[PDB]
Amino acid sequence: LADLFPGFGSEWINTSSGRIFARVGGDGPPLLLLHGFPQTHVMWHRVAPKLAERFKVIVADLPGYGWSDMPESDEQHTPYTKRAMAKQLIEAMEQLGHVHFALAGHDRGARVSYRLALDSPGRLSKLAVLDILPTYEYWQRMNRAYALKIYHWSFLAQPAPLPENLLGGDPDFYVKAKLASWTRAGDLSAFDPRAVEHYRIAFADPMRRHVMCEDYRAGAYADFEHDKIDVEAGNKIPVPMLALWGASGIAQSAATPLDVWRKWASDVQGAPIESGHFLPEEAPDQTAEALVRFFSA
Amino acid sequence: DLADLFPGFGSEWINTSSGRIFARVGGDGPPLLLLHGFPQTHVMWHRVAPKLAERFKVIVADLPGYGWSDMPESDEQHTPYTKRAMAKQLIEAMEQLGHVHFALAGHDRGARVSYRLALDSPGRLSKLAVLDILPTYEYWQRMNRAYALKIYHWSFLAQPAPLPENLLGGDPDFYVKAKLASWTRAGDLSAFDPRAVEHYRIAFADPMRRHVMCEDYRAGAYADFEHDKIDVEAGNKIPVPMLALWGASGIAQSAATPLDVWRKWASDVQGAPIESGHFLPEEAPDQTAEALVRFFS
Repeated sequence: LADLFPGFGSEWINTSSGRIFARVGGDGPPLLLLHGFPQTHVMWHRVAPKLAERFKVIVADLPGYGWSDMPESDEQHTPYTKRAMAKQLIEAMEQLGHVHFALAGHDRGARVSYRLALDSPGRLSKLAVLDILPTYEYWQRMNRAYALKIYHWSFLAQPAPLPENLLGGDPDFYVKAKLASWTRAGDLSAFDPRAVEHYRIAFADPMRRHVMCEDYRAGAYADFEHDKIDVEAGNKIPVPMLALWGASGIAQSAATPLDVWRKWASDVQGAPIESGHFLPEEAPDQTAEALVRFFSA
Repeated sequence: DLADLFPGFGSEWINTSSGRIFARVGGDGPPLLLLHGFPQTHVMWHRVAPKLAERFKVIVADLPGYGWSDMPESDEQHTPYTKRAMAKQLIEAMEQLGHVHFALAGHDRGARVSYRLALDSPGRLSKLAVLDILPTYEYWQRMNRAYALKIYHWSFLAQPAPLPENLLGGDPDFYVKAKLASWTRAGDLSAFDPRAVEHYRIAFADPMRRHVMCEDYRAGAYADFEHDKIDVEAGNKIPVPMLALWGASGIAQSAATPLDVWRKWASDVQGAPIESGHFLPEEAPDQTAEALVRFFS
């Protein structure tokens, strides 16, 4: 596998829930970058160098993803709930001396991020979420059109071992199918092939695949329940937040993203990026410029 | 090695303009067409058909594309697998036997053919029974988190080829057994005759058959929904006396009973819950057989 972060160090951060792998580079204020599915920390490889010019950039594999350890799940998928992932990444950041840091997350990592901001807002200076709406919102907007577009939300949430067994016959196909279908082009051209190989290799591990399903099971159940409580209780993220989404990404299908996020956060700025779902890879300059601008204010 | 579960039934290959329909035919009396659904074949009727064949000419048909029926070439609209087209093909099939007016009981996908047949061509039907379905439109219209997780396959199998086909290729024996198992009251395969399971398993073992099933569900998400919506919007009701049976467990029984929903679609509908999961004729054969006999007589 390629080193896609020349000059970045590599850290295995112990937490109570397992080691978090991260690439670490730059200097300045700490900025944690979290990837989503079916990716690893390397998805940040085109924007992290630009962020590293101004921030101490920590590009972490989510708990259970990439080279991070896989906490054994349970019937409630607890370690793969965004609440648990956020606590675990808070612990990891603490291990590095970062008790207050900026956070940008993409996809699942963005869900960890806004859950972290709801549970532990004191930990965050600024939060950026890329191409997501809160999990609750996706579920509450899950009509026929949306059920078809993000079928995987319900497919991967099926009880084990059903998605695992189906994924295992040809894992390469599925990871590549998901990378391609959520891009603007609908193919792999936006991805550095070396990055694709990272994603495919992670996806090749049955245990990694199971973790992704656990993440999605959490997504369907506990994560939804957690969000539901906050939305019903009128709890908004108090952390200044940037919501970026791809003009042809997943978030914008369910709804107008800024309107949704203004319901969830008291200080939200939003901007679309002409991109599919994979903003930092489909639109690295634009994404990085948006993140740099936002985190630098 | 495929057991004959209809001793005394003949086996008919019925030619239609879209290909052959395979049917077991037994009994004597008014014609009654029994249509299975997914992921089964006509043999699902093996426990109730002999009781019906005491009073009716029972035609136990493989749906177009299913079982031993020929598989019409699909198209970008999945036309041959729309319930409208399947109805039309089964009407042609019944006409080959000289049955222009017949009773119809359908389960699952077959019940969707059946009520569509009833909407498009109600003069072909003396009486209609639908087992453990609501109209396709109602499924999609009530689409929410709970139903998306429960009937996830409605959106999964409707994904563009070859995504479901490839995934189903991952473990087809597991998938079909998981679907049969998970939709019963028991949660396992114990309600099924093992020899029937072998039929379902072998049909499901054929990639082309699996592709047809996906074509069926793609129709179910697109054209079938559009056809139902037209009837809802035009207020078109089924004028055929109809019996709606559903499993107290399984795919419908929620807030309003299936009967309440069906009453919006049918002018003359009676309904009863059967102590069953989804697979009424196999989980609850005597009760199913009794209700059908009583209704069709």
